[PDB]
Amino acid sequence: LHHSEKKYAEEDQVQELLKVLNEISKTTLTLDPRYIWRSLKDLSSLRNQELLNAETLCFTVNVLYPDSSSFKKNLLKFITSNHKSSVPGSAELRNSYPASFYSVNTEKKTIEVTAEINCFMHLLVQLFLWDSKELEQLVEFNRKVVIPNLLCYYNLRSLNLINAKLWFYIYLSHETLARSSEEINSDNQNIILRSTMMKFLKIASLKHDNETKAMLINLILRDFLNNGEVDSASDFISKLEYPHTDVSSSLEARYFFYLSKINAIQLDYSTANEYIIAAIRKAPHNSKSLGFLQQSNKLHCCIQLLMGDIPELSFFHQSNMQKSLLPYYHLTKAVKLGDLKKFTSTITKYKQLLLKDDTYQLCVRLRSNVIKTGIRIISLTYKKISLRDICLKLNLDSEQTVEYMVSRAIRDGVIEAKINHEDGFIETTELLNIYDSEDPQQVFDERIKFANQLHDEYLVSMRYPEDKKTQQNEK
Amino acid sequence: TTAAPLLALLRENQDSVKTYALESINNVVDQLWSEISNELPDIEALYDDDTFSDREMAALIASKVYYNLGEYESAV
Amino acid sequence: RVPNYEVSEKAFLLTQSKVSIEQRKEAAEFVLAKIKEEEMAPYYKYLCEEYDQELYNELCKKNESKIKELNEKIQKLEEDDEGELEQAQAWINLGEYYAQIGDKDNAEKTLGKSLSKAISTGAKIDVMLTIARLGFFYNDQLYVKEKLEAVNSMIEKGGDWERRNRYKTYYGIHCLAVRNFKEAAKLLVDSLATFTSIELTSYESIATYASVTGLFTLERTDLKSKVIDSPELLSLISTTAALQSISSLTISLYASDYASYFPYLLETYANVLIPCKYLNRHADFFVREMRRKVYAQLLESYKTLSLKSMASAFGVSVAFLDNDLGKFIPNKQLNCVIDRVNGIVETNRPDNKNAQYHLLVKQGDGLLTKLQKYGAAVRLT
Amino acid sequence: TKKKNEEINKKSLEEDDEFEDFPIDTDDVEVDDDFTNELKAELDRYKRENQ
Amino acid sequence: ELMVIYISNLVRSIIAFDDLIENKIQN
Amino acid sequence: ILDKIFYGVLDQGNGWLYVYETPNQDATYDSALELVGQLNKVVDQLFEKASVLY
Amino acid sequence: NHKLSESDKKSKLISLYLLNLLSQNNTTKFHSELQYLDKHIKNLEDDSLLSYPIKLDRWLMEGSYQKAWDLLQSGSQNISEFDSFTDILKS
Repeated sequence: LHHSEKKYAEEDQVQELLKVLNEISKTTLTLDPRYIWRSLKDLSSLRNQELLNAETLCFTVNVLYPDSSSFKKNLLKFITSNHKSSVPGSAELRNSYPASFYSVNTEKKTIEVTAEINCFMHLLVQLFLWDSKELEQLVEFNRKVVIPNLLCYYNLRSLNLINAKLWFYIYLSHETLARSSEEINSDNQNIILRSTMMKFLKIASLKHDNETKAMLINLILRDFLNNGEVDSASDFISKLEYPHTDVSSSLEARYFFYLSKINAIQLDYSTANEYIIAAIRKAPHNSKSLGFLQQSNKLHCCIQLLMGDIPELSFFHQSNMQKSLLPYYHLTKAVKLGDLKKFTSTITKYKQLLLKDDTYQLCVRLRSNVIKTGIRIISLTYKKISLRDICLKLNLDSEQTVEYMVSRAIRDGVIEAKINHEDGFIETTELLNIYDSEDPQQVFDERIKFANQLHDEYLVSMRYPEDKKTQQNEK
Repeated sequence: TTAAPLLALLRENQDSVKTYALESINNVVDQLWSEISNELPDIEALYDDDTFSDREMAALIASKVYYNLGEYESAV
Repeated sequence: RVPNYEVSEKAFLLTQSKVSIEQRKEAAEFVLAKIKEEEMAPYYKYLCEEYDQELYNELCKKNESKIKELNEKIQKLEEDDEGELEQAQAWINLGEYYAQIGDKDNAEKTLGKSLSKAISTGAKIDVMLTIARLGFFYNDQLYVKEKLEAVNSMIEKGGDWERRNRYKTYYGIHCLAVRNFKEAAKLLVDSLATFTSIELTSYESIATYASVTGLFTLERTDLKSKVIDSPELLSLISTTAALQSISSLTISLYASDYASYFPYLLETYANVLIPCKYLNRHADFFVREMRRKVYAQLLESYKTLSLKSMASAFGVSVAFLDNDLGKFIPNKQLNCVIDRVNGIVETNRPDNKNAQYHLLVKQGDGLLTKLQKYGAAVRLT
Repeated sequence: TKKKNEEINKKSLEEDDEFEDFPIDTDDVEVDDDFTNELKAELDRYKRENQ
Repeated sequence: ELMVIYISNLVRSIIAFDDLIENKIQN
Repeated sequence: ILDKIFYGVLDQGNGWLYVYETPNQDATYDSALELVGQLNKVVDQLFEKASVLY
Repeated sequence: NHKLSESDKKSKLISLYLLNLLSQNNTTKFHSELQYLDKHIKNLEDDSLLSYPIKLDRWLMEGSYQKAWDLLQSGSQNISEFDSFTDILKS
């Protein structure tokens, strides 16, 4: 029962380990262990429940333990001290093979093999802690211990890839406990958390690890918005060291989401549009990605209303995520028709939903767009239209008030109109024949460059597998 | 905590306040640097002037920030 | 098979309260006898809410009579030697009864067995179609769709020309049933040319549908040839009321009567669009187009109009017309503005160079996004 | 199996899904102009007669 | 051209793997 | 005008008839729509082909 | 602000800082500063004297110059140290 289960689960762990162990120590095959590690987290999360969970303790004992016996003890203590011959020496399956850590030599300290093993062991504890949902004591105990250990290491390109993943867990775990309960102690430790990412990012730029650079930047941009600091976020993005060389599309998609938010509040809805479209493209469409797609659609719709444009009606409809976007359709109806009352009623009703994501705050500003949008439409239908007509239609308070709103608009040039005070009408200036002017050329010049950039992307990537095969023997 | 108190103190004209501020920033320069990147041209001006006597320290701060950002050339 | 549609169409008028109370109760007289006669309780249960237990004793009796009759008939004709064919015909006969009481569930079962057995190749095609007919009875669009594929699977293997004529009309009803009329107008007018009816909904229906769909899709010149100068539609004259209303609307548009045009729109809506179950959905959708069309032609012919000339021709007031016009203008099928101040309706109608430029660049953006999509994935892999 | 580490971690920061919170808490835009038309025609007609 | 070359690489991976296993079995 | 043998414009708001005998715009753009039309289907096909990698 | 961050003074002092930025005529910053505050004043103070810079912004964004002038003119009632901004805003 217990003995069988502990050991069998442990067997699989060592097979996975051997593969990653062998590959890092024979040249730098850097990319290949990384693909294994992705698959590893998934396989491990599913494992843990089946075949007991003190399978990890056996593993600790079995190999060399420099601090990890104490860590594993601490976890065991937390959920009640468990006993079944779980005293050290319980497991020992090294047996003098150099691939399973030569038993005499390692212990004497005539050879060291602990380095990379320790980083991996830690990876299993953070994963398992998070799995189980052991918070409070352990969360602080864990951060306290892992950060000085990496900073005592001088981490290879390979070892850089491993610790990019502990970093993820360090950030999330501090957040969940904070969200669970507010306390000043949570607040003191928050300052500690920012400072550690900033010190490490410089180290990781010098090793130029595409994995490591990517993970850290996504976390930091997120932290900053949560504390609302505009200023720090703009400086942090200026550098743009955020790679696109090899990193996953999931990593990028996060990166693009944050930029959209950031640019939107700074009043650039032009560039926010491009980012938010770009964030959807990179993201895979998966169920495991559903949370991201759901937040992405919502942000897209807010940007289109901030610009002054109505997004496609069909977006909200044809979605199978249509239920969440119930608040979005009511906002879209109110904006397009210029109904002053409707708009205010909508945001009262869906307020608490909207407050969750702090889209409430954007919607206070979307009050302005109700009016802006409606005037653009009235002007496109009716070229010369007395100021008197406009007010009657959309119940605007007076001729003096609407004149001024229109006046403001055409400074920023959205309406593309002009007021003729003396004659009492507002006259749209549009006339077409912009094909004759130089503007299509500017447009088309860019479109050529985009195709060329496609070709290059094709060419470079294409040759990288072929190298492998020519070098490999073939039948 | 934030750099906002720290910034505020540079501005105070009185000599002793500016000097104290330099020490304060220096502690947290390695810990936090992205927030005072904005305000680099001021730290630089203090280094230029030859009224300060912790003048050597003022340039040290500029240098430290610049290496963390990754503009290594500006640092050296 | 035949009555199942007859019932429901009557029942629809009873259901609606949009219909006049006089008409409602005409329908009530007619349907009530047939509920009892064809024993229609499973379907009737839905509608009764939705607008005797004897019907049921009858159901159950009928169920059992018809149910038992057919049962032991097959037990008889398993024995009597002809194992592929006579069991098949007897199994069909159970399904005939199921189809009679408007329970589609039980129909599918018995006709399933019929198919298993290997019989005349024509016969099978007839059965598949019968199942697709049941989709029109429930008027579930989703039911008709799935089934019509099985029919189309066997049609061309069968290479039946004869039941190939039926295919057209049924597929007419799917495309009619749906909003998309571009496929519907073509299909339904071809079936006026060739009609083959073996247990099929009247020929009258086909006339009504061609006329509507003709109007929506076709341009001016092709409307004349295919609808106005249809020989069948003219030869059948306007007999039935539904057919009559649409015919008056068609002539006026083409003869460029403007005064009676708007009253015929009101007429058509009262008497054509709303009685039909399939184009009840599309009543709103049809009208919006047709009001744009009278205008779209008129603006072609006129650089300027007054509001009073435009309004008055149709027989609507200036205030009403102006409002209707601002609804249609942002869809950009009219390409005109209304000068309030000068009181003229000026016509922009751009077919300039700049116009043709827009249409090709929107196609190019569609191709641009796809290239990025295939490439980026495949490069990572 | 390669993206899976990343997609699951990404999701965790949105927290839950929103999509299933929603039911617990709780002429694409145009309106059919036949109804409007009906009323209007009656109103025209009167004035027209007495013109 | 991007895809076709990839297709070729994909088959060849299998060709080379199979060499290694078969050399082991034979020996 | 609808038939189309003189295709011009009538002014209700005044009383002029303007005649335009201008036949038709660019073949160039038209045949360009056809080439783009083919290409949209073609890329999806290729992508179908390219799925042995997946 | 001490004891995690209440005091009646908190509402009054914020209102005067935000009004400064509208008088420097940087809306860009008005929004940037507002972002920071948002988490800490969601409904804690809600809008109090805080409403004075908030309405003003809203009306210039709409582009209601009329309505804006009206608020300032009526703003002479509440002059207490707020006139330090009121005068700038006229011009």
